[PDB]
Amino acid sequence: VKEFLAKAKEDFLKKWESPAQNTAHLDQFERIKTLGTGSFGRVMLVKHKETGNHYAMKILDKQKVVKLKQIEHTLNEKRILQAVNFPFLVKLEFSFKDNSNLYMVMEYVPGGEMFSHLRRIGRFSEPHARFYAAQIVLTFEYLHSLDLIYRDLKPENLLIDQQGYIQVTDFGFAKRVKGRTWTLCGTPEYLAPEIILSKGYNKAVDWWALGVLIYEMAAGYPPFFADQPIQIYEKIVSGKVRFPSHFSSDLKDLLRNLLQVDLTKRFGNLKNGVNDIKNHKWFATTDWIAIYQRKVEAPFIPKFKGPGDTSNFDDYEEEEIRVSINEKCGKEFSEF
Amino acid sequence: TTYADFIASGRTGRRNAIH
Ligand SMILES: N[C@H](C(=O)N/N=C/c1ccc(O)c(Br)c1)c1ccccc1
Repeated sequence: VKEFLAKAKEDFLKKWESPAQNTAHLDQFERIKTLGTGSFGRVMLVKHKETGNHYAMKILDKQKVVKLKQIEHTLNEKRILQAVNFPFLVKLEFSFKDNSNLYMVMEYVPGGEMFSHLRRIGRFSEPHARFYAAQIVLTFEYLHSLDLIYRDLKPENLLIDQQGYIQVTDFGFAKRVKGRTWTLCGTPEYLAPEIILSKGYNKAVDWWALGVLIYEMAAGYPPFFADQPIQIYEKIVSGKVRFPSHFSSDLKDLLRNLLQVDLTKRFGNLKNGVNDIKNHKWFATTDWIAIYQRKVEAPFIPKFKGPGDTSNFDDYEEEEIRVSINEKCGKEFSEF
Repeated sequence: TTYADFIASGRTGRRNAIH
């Protein structure tokens, strides 16, 4: 493992220092359907004309990125995404830009969002939730070893592949940082107290977020919720967590250690690092190497009724992709 | 129940990031 990560870091650093750029163009893709939207863009299912492969194409409007002050985050996203490689990270296949937009063309994950499956089914069983959580634990072990903080874990950003394994997407808040950082970003339900309190923070925020995710998966609702974000923040800072009566004692113990306001005590962040999590009793039945190797039988296999099928995704209003005849924000996105 | 409270809340749909 120490050996594996060392080699992983070597690979990452070469790509980090010499990013891939301009590796395709828009007309090589046929636009099929909108798979999702966000504040400054959308993700579309596309077909690559020369191979017939399907991809998910994230299209970000440069002007909207600038208005929302997300230029540096967007540059982070692409630079980091093109440099990483892990079984549970969605792969970036191509990227390019035109007068209007930035494009990131990623592997297509046909099983849909965990969010969709979780809301419909209500909640996952503990073994089911454990299976997904293990994969997140390994992914965060990988990312953090590269000095990356992920900062946007939630079921909306986790996709389920044809084999029932998870694929993490959305590196919009990912950041390579050795010290501590201060940006107030993420999703309200998932924010660690130190982010809310403007303390400056580190990778431990990802481990808190993992606690929120596990809780949400197993309960069917997050540990801290309300109608308005301000009310959510108040609950988080109080930190009083209540668990459903059906949560096992082991699960509760793990969650009390992840949803731990005290940074000297939060799991993931101590002397033993990720091992405090990997060796916790709730994970006793988990074969970490088999998980990594994808040799474990998934608890749930998405229904796939053909290639390019999209029945696992919600329908979104389809809008025209317009490319201005003038270059927008060229200087801001020069490195993209 | 907490579940009923969640389901009746305004945050059971996809949640936006704060920027
Ligand atoms: N948060 C949204 C996001 O990153 N979706 N990623 C989806 C995705 C990625 C790869 C896939 O194979 C599939 Br299928 C879906 C988003 C962020 C910014 C603008 C619009 C949407």
